[PDB]
Amino acid sequence: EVQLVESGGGLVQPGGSLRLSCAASGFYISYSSIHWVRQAPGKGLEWVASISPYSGSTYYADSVKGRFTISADTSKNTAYLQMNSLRAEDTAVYYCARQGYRRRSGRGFDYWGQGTLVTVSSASTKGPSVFPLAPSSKSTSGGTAALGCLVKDYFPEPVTVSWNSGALTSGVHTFPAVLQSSGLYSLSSVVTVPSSSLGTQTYICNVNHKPSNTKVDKKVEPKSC
Amino acid sequence: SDIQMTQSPSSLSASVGDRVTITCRASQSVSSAVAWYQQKPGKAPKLLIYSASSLYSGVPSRFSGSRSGTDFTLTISSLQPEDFATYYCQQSYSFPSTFGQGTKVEIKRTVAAPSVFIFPPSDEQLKSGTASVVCLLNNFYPREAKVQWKVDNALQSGNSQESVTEQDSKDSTYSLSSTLTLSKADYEKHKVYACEVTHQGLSSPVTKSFNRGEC
RNA sequence: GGACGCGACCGAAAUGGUGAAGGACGGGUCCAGUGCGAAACACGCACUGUUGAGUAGAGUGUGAGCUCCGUAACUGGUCGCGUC
Ligand SMILES: OC[C@H]1O[C@@](CO)(O[C@H]2O[C@H](CO)[C@@H](O)[C@H](O)[C@H]2O)[C@@H](O)[C@@H]1O
Ligand SMILES: Cc1nc(Cc2cc(F)c(O)c(F)c2)c(O)n1C
Ligand SMILES: [K+]
Ligand SMILES: [Mg+2]
Repeated sequence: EVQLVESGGGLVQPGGSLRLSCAASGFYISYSSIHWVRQAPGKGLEWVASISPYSGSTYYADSVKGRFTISADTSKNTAYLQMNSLRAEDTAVYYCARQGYRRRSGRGFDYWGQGTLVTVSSASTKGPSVFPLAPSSKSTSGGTAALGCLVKDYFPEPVTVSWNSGALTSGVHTFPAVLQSSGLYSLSSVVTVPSSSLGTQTYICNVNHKPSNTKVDKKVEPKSC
Repeated sequence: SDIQMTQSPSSLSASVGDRVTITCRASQSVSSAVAWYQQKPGKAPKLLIYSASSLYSGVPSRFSGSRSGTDFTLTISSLQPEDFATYYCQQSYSFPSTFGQGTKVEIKRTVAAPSVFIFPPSDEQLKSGTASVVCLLNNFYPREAKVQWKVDNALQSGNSQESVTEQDSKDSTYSLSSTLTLSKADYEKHKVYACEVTHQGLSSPVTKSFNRGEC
């Protein structure tokens, strides 16, 4: 019954502003403390801000003090995080959390939203170039052959990858994106397949990058040699 | 002064059914205002324990917490498959709140050698001025692995990046990509591109290579 | 000896004024901690604490007691005097 949905995330340039929303359902925020907590990719949870019930008192981590303002609108049963003068290092998934009822959960945060990704960068939005990783003319490694797709130079996160429109799932490994020195992301998605069917089977990677209105389908074939 | 929560170990490999303990050490008194959370990849944290030792409603009793002064422990009495995840302590005694840096709990299994594959850059990419060469290490265990690049036998350094999957849901193996980036010009100056893989499961290090012109 | 009456001295419930005492005379208020109220602070309640707090009060009590100066009911004691 109890749920939190955060929204408003996206790409902003350093110095820019962004307002996040945390829409509650199944409870009324007025009876609870509400918190924002963030997690930069590959890093730990970092407490950002909170607002206390009844008094409206607000608290902030030093890292965001003076730039961020947390608020609560009871009419929309929604909390907000207003972020000004954003910096590269503010990049993270932003979660809002309910601090639970004292008698039942002490000061534990008992419910969390799914999170919303905030990207702060000077880099411009850009869809990926997709390149084949061709199955080798050679025989085998580990019993099979391997092929895939290189999804290079997109921004910002995320991109999704599937194979044969979701029909091919076994043996698929899609790697976590890596931020390149260019400040663009890149990743590969690979799959292992029988080596004997490389000519008569079709393998297509479906790459979707919503922020740039880019969706590409690349057929991956053995190279001409 | 801000309160520190020093968490250890930062990672741990265990078998299903094992008893594990994760510790967080506060740098000042936090009374008993310590909570523990579980986080799976791509998901929000979930509350397990509050006030140091109280089990959050609906959380299985194999999870327990204890306080010894300013040291706090989360114990899983007997790990089940779904318990593999990252765990975080949090002090909320005073503002600002502090989180421990986390403990990743991963599943042990038998050693598995990587299957190795190398991929030359496509012609399409080349005609755009950059060459990406990819080395794939597939379905191995444990995580620890060494991948180095050689071009015409010269050891590369600083021009490759690695990425690794989360432990696989079925076989508990890892897969890893290493990507060597070169300008088109540098790439065309050389012939032999090799990646060399060292791993506990291999009888001896494995080299996968191609010659630039030939495929 | 006794009783009644008058008066004086003493005592005295009660009352006005006075000036010292701080937590072992209290209450109030504040402060701290803990728990609770859908509640970390602010607000309210409960519990705990004076090796927590001014006897210049920082009180819409400086309230009770006392120190010290008066008024004083009397069912009080004593002495004198008048009378029986
Ligand atoms: O606000 C910084 C503060 O948060 C902690 C956790 O309480 O660290 C978090 O934020 C850091 C980013 O500055 C991350 O590097 C770290 O992984 C994350 O847990 C504290 O350690 C830090 O003082
Ligand atoms: C300074 C001040 N103290 C109090 C009361 C008080 C002080 C103590 F020290 C105690 O022990 C005690 F029981 C009561 C006030 O009302 N004010 C204004
Ligand atoms: K007093
Ligand atoms: Mg209070």
